[PDB]
Amino acid sequence: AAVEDNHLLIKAVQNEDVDLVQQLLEGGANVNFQEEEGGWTPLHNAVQMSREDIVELLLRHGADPVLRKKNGATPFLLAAIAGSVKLLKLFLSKGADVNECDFYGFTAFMEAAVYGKVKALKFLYKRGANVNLRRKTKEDQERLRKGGATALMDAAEKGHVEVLKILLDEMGADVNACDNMGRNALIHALLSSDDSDVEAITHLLLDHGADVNVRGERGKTPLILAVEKKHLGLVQRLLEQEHIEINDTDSDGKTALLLAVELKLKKIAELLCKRGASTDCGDLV
Ligand SMILES: Nc1ncnc2c1ncn2[C@@H]1O[C@H](COP(=O)(O)O[C@@H]2[C@H](O)[C@@H](COP(=O)(O)O[C@@H]3[C@H](O)[C@@H](COP(=O)(O)O)O[C@H]3n3cnc4c(N)ncnc43)O[C@H]2n2cnc3c(N)ncnc32)[C@@H](O)[C@H]1O
Repeated sequence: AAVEDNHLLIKAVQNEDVDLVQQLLEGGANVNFQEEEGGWTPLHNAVQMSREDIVELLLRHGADPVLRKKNGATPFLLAAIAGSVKLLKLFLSKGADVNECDFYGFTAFMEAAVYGKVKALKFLYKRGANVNLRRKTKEDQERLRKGGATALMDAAEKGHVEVLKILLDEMGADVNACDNMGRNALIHALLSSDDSDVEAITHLLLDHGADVNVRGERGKTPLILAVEKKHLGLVQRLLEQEHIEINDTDSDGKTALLLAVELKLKKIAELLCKRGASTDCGDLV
């Protein structure tokens, strides 16, 4: 009976039924009940839905403002995902630390970057967020070379151009930080799954001196990734960089040129061939 009312409390929050939430709480429901799959509380749900009135109701009934769910996220971190400056401010007044993180290393600032929440990003910055923190994760994950990413890498990966610009021009983000795998923001940008913003992002990173001689998982370089995405403009800008190594091979033994030929990218292939050792570059495809 007690357990079903606790589940009803969570659903009432999710359905934004204030009167029912009040009734269940006054009836003795556990304001800090955690559901079994993810450890979510009433308060986590209220923050996720950006409902400041429900948040305040739960806090007045004794909700623990810093109680974490199973991934280690606090209400404060969920407020960053929601982009709610008012809730970020509230949890900072109740014991949150601006640089706190979940169990995979995500801070509020990183989450604002991931979710493109510019107002929250700016608020957090002015509250002392460390812009260049690298994700500290679980020992088992760190041993698999996971972890170490920054908010800039998240902005690059998710294609949030305005966030990226703010990070680089206003907040002192380090363009050439690398995660535990050796990937920088440039690699993460070229790995992204949305073809919408990759060109703009890559150009911005290169403007700020992003290092082109870096490797992702299976030996992939920025140049190889750009060839795989068939983007002539990006290959052109990458080749304008001074220290770029055109002859690097990925784990399959392929260079950018060999891949360009296989994908039948005539202009890219000729460009790459001309930069290399070969004398016969116009007739490859
Ligand atoms: N109201 C509710 N809303 C949502 N889910 C709910 C709700 N009520 C109950 N549930 C139940 O809870 C379960 C767990 O959901 P959770 O969000 O609490 O925990 C997720 C996962 O379990 C847990 C571990 O996931 P994973 O093993 O796939 O691990 C992901 C990745 O491999 C790892 C490291 O990332 P990286 O450093 O390599 O980039 O962190 C996770 N991750 C990726 N992006 C993240 C992000 N932006 N923020 C935080 N974590 C992120 O992380 C949460 N998570 C995953 N992707 C996320 C993302 N994009 N944004 C925010 N959180 C994310 C859910 O499965 C669900 O059944």
